[PDB]
Amino acid sequence: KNPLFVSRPRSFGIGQDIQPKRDLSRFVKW
Amino acid sequence: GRVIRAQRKSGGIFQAHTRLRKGAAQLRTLDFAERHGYIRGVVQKIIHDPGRGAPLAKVAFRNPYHYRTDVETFVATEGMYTGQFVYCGKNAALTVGNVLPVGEMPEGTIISNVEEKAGDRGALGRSSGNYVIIVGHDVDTGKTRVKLPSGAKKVVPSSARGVVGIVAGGGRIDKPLLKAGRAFHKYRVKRNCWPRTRGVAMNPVDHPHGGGNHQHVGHSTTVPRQSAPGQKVGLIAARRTGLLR
Amino acid sequence: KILKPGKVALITRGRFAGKKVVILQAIDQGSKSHPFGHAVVAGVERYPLKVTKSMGAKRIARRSRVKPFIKVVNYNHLMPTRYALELDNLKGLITADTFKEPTQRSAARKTVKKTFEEKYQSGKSAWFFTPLRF
Amino acid sequence: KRTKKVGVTGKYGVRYGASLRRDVRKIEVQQHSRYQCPFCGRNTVKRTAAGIWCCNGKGCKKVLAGGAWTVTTAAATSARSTIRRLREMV
Amino acid sequence: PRQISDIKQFLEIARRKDATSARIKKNTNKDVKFKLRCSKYLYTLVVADAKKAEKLRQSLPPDLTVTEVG
Amino acid sequence: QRVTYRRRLAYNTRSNRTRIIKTPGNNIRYLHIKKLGTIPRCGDTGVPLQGIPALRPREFARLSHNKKTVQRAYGGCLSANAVKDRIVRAFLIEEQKIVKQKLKQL
Amino acid sequence: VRTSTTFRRPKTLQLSRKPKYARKSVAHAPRLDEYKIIVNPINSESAMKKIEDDNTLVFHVHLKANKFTIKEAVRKLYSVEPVKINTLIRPNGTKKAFVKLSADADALDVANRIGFL
RNA sequence: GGACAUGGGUUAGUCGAUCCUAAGAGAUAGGGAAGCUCCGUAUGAAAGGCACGAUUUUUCGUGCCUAUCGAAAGGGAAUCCGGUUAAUAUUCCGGAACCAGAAGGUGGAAUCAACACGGCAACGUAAAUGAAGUUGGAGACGUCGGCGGGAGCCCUGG
RNA sequence: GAGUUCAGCGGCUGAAUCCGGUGCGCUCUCGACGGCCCUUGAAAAUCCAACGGAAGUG
RNA sequence: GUGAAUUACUUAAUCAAUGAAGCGGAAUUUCUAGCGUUAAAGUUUCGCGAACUGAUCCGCGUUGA
Repeated sequence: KNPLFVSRPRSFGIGQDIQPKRDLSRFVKW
Repeated sequence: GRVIRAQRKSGGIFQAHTRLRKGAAQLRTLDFAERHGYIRGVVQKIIHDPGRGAPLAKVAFRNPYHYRTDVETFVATEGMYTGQFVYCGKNAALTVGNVLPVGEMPEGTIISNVEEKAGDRGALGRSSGNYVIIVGHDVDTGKTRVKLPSGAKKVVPSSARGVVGIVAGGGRIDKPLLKAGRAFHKYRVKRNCWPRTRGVAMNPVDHPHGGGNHQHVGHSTTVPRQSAPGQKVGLIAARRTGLLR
Repeated sequence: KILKPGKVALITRGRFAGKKVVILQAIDQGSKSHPFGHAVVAGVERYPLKVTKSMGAKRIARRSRVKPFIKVVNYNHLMPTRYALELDNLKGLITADTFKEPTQRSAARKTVKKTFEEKYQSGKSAWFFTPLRF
Repeated sequence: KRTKKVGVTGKYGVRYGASLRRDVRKIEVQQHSRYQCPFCGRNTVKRTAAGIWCCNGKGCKKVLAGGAWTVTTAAATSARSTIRRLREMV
Repeated sequence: PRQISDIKQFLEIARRKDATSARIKKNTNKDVKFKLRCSKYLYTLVVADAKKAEKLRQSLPPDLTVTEVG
Repeated sequence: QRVTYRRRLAYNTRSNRTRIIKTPGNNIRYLHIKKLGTIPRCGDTGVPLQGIPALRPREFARLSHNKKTVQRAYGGCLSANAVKDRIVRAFLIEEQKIVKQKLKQL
Repeated sequence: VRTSTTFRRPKTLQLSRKPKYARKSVAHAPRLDEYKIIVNPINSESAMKKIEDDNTLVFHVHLKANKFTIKEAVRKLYSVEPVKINTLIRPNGTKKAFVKLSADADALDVANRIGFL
């Protein structure tokens, strides 16, 4: 266990870190 | 015999002069962040929009989905200053400048730039010093009753938004223009609507009012709502004329 | 007294603006060459890069290499913080002469580097070694 | 005292009528007056355009939204107080 | 458009392949002006002593085309 | 003596900017000159930046790198005072979010 | 799985033209060659003075000849290397070229060898 | 004689056009209209790119996000002097420069502490790597009123 | 060495082009300010810089 | 055009927004004019290698009147 491997969790709440790439299939302008 | 000045107002040289416009004043698009929470923006700068009595605010928001900054042109409210934080959304605090749904604000609050229907980004209470007052709520039908600057009461969706506070620049019409030059300059940055020649000073070909050996109308000036476009001059569909002595 | 040896501070003016430094020695009374309340500090110029468990050992060392700097900074240009760094092996190495002769300055920079390298590997002072974003 | 009554309106001369110039006088002294900045306290706030009030204090440089002629209006002050009391109640 | 205050470097630019010609100017106030036409600039050197000017002139390589006052 | 425009543009405009010179032939003549450059302005406070020349946009491309910037974080894009406010506000708010997190975690 | 709300049309293979026949039976000969570039030299008094002073030949040149094609045509027709070319369209609508020859060659001998002096 | 006749005459990397966009014109997508054509200008469009990979069942997988025209007075890369002709010149001639782009070469600097040091600082230095993505600035701006500096002309003492 | 003025020779040779003052002066520009507006006074091409850290005997 | 005992429904058509960004179901971020991207930890396989979760599933009718 290298101590340099520190966790950097991202909060995806409203106004928090940028939203992750999710499945937007139902919203696509087909 | 010819089409009247009112009929020629269809476009052409009567278009709005929009060369110097500082952007269209609109609310944020109603997204997930603004529907379920709140999003914070910073007032970069308050600017003058030519042809408009109210100053505009350049509020910069962060894009919740992409790495970039969104800049929104708001109708500035009194008290707004550069560097002020503006919170928009359902959970926004009831502070002057914030944007909240009308269903989340209590009766008697003073709001402006209200949406007629949630998602049109501002319709009611936008001229300088004007505002809309929350009269009451109807939770069962999900509607809100508001009082407009004209005093007319309107029912709006409870999800419609509105900026807390009154529009900046109030009292603009309190000061007389004092001269035609001030009216000339006030209306350059607007449409071509000035100066206004009376119809009695025209000829029978130029207007229904024109003609005669004297400057008289010759017929009642209250015309029906059903009149033709060329006939619809004077007091259209007037329900009551004269002063309230 | 809040500017004491071993206290982590932020440089707010100069080439190294926004870099985290440790108070190496405080001369708040002043000096002939520096008539103000200066304090000599040692800090990081090039912060070590972020590391990943998937990275091989050579790149782990390659990214973990850190470039230090020693500087005498005014109190008004330093922003003291609550964090403290244990400056082992780093108690007596800095003196007015160490700045006068750069050979001692070069030796001090090398010793500061090797101490920062070992401390980073030891995993202590994570906040001190992460870059400040502004 | 160069002018006993007309004041700032002396530039308009004899034109526009006495009453139609007196109300301008009250509005124009309000419009061109210097106001104390709410953020720095320095008396450095001056009108820029209708509704815009900029502070020229070195280090403040804050712009404000306010009335057309005066920084704070009665209607805005009433709205601020009522909204404050509503928020506190809520 | 390039004044040179160093004798050697004036010589070295003279030896450099870009050099095409050199010119001699004898002003009334008795200073000698060594101008060296190059590809891009004209490097001129002002000397106040005649014998230093003369020893400089013979120090120029023979292949260089030297011209007297124009 | 009197002068004429060297170019075919009459009507002194912003691009028809001229200067009077006296030539080695003892002539009074116009010299058509370009507009003046501008010192880059700060991004936050809007003040002109210190340490950079005042040149036209393309004329900035001829300079060396160190002649167009300043050796500091955000140097050449923000003034020193603006950078200092960036640094202190960044650190102070970071300490807050730490102290708020420690408050709400218990 | 789509992470973008837009649908961009996919890339398809675009075959290049492989015709079953040539649209032209024979490719045309170069329609602007050296002989069509140079029509004839100009021998006016002003042209002669340019020969003797500026080391510059003056030619009546085709309209669609640029400074590059004039240089190659002169080099191919006369084996002399021009150092500069200046062109104008005369008020009668014909191009005139001032071909400044190199310092190694003189326009006088070139003029006599052409024979238009 | 600006007439008449015969000839001659206008030379540019740096001056303009060309490039940019303005108001505005305007095809395409689409919808009208018997039609001529009309409306439309990112619209109810499948409107185009970019990088990774021993090569992937040797039949390609994996990620990443707007025409055009329109200004010889607007924006804008870079040229000056002397001279020359019967008539051309910031264009030719003599001299002296400049800008844009391209390629490798010499010299110098940094580098195994990979990506320079100095100054408390504002910042300086002959150099001092920086993809994607983001952002800032210049271009880029009214009007009047004095006050200060400069250049040319004017005035003036030998 | 050019341009200009002047004195000589039959194209050539001599000289001189020097030293200073001034201003509510004019023309253009520049700098620091001031006032005015219910009037707040173009765009784009182009160019630069920054945050970030992909990547890397030679 | 579909129902129910006078009312409901939405696929026809109408309208409005956008970059058609988080709709319907179930399982279970507010003393400051700062920066926020090119996932890292965790869990399995073979060095910024892959794979799974980090970031729940389901439906699919872009949402709202």
